[PDB]
Amino acid sequence: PASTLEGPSRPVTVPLRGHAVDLPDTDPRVQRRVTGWAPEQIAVALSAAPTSAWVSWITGDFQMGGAVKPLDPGTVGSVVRYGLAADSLVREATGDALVYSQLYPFEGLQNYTSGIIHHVRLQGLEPGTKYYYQCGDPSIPGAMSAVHAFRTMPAVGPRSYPGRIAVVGDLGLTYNTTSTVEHMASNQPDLVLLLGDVSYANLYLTNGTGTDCYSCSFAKSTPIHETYQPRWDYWGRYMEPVTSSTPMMVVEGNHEIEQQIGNKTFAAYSARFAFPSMESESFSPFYYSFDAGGIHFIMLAAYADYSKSGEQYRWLEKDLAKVDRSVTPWLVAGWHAPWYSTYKAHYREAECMRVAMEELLYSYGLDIVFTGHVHAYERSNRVFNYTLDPCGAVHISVGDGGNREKMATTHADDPGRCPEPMSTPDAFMGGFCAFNFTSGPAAGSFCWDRQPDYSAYRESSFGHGILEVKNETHALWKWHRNQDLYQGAVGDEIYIVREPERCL
Ligand SMILES: *[C@@H]1O[C@H](CO)[C@@H](O[C@@H]2O[C@H](CO)[C@@H](O)[C@H](O)[C@H]2NC(C)=O)[C@H](O)[C@H]1NC(C)=O
Ligand SMILES: *[C@@H]1O[C@H](CO)[C@@H](O)[C@H](O)[C@H]1NC(C)=O
Ligand SMILES: *[C@@H]1O[C@H](CO)[C@@H](O)[C@H](O)[C@H]1NC(C)=O
Ligand SMILES: *[C@@H]1O[C@H](CO)[C@@H](O)[C@H](O)[C@H]1NC(C)=O
Ligand SMILES: *[C@@H]1O[C@H](CO)[C@@H](O)[C@H](O)[C@H]1NC(C)=O
Ligand SMILES: *[C@@H]1O[C@H](CO)[C@@H](O)[C@H](O)[C@H]1NC(C)=O
Ligand SMILES: [Fe+3]
Ligand SMILES: [Fe+3]
Repeated sequence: PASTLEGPSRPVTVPLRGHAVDLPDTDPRVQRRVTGWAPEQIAVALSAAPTSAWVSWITGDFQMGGAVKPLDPGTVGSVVRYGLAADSLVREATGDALVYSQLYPFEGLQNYTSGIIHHVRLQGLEPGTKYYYQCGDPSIPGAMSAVHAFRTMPAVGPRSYPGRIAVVGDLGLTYNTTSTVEHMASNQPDLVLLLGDVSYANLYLTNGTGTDCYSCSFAKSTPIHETYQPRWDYWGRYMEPVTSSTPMMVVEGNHEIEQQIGNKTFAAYSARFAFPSMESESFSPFYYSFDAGGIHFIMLAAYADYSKSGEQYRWLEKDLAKVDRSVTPWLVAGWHAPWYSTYKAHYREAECMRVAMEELLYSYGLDIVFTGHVHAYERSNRVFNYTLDPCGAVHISVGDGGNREKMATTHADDPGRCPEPMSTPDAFMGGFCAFNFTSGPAAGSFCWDRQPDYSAYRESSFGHGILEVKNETHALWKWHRNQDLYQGAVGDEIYIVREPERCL
């Protein structure tokens, strides 16, 4: 495959090629397969260091409709027994239980409240080591899970890396999602990054009717942007074969906003997943950091204040200042909204985040950015501030996970498709920062009239990516399209080569 060491490649656009259908609530993989308080939706997450990890799960069925009565989380304990062999779970950790609700005070809308969610942090783990575990409440008969196992990240060091890191976004829960996940699992990743837009529960009215496009269908006829929270539970149940054995790090996208009573947002996202918020001192579910071998990962919030005056930015400055490149040679970031996508969908939508944060990240030698949000695949050439730059990060966007919303197919540079600038900014975060270019081929315009030179590859197909960091300077990136099922199929592949003596 090619290498970034060669400089930028001439842009490639894959010519455009069905329907994407949500899994029904009759699918056996989304049905409740346990009873009483037995654990379901079991998921592992990393802590900030390889020597610790989170185990999470839910006990009890949710409640949808009628007079929901939130469960008392104190009625079911939070216990993980673990050890180095399946028959010797001699260590114990205890954790926290909580519930969340999704409440709408409008006639005809239905309410929701969850089962009891549990989060337990395992401490004192060996890096690179397989741990067996059971979770649940031993004091309740039948309320302990089956034995599962996961492997911690390798120790932090310049020649110590997880073998394969899967990268996906905007999964939703369609049959195309199952293809994405089946492709990914067959590549046996050591770690999964989910770059926002998880269940797409907000494509449903509270009465269970879904659409491919909420604005198109329900915006003018509903008092709020509704959700059907059971889609989250279906998603967690479907994903358990992956999450119970492979650590998954999630960061929020716009579909997690899910505004409800009293302006409350992100309830399901903030409650359902474990994040290394305390350990990375972000103290926020929306952004955080962690090490996986010699890679320092930063997950940033496109949907929390990212301005230079804000708390996330101050945290990010502190987090970057602590990075020691002789210990973690790689610096990799993920967030939901791409900064350099060339599709019409969400074109320049997160520009204010780029203007706020790009220079800081460039000054610290950010190597790679992963995003979702755009329902297509794109890889940029090394770029900084809309300029090809040998020290600029590679920006890769894999928001093509298979949800039921339309694929991004039109490009902003397509004839007649350049959007009106005032229509582009994210309305949730506000501001407008997307001015016409002042230099380069597109100077004086809002869009190019051809594929921008900082776009290396773009293709409107569903899929997932795998990152194989090899050593201090080389990493192999491969993106796999869902419609290819033959052994070894690869849609896009590149060696990302860092040059720290040049750039830092
Ligand atoms: C870091 O990893 C890269 C990729 O595996 C190494 O580059 C390869 O080295 C082998 C043996 O010399 C060659 O056959 C390959 O063609 C190289 N691939 C590329 C893209 O360059 C590199 O040698 C490693 N560097 C160190 C210090 O270990
Ligand atoms: C849903 O919860 C809201 C807020 O508590 C409440 O106003 C409303 O009556 C509830 N709806 C139903 C059908 O109970
Ligand atoms: C989604 O899955 C369906 C059914 O398997 C398939 O026909 C369709 O081509 C897939 N969509 C894309 C964009 O690959
Ligand atoms: C849900 O409510 C919408 C709008 O009132 C309605 O059009 C739709 O048919 C309802 N779905 C069900 C299953 O009742
Ligand atoms: C990015 O490009 C614009 C226009 O050239 C420039 O005004 C701005 O200062 C640049 N931002 C940087 C270098 O951070
Ligand atoms: C910016 O570029 C667009 C075309 O892409 C053009 O229509 C518009 O007038 C320009 N605005 C300014 C202030 O130059
Ligand atoms: Fe999405
Ligand atoms: Fe999105």
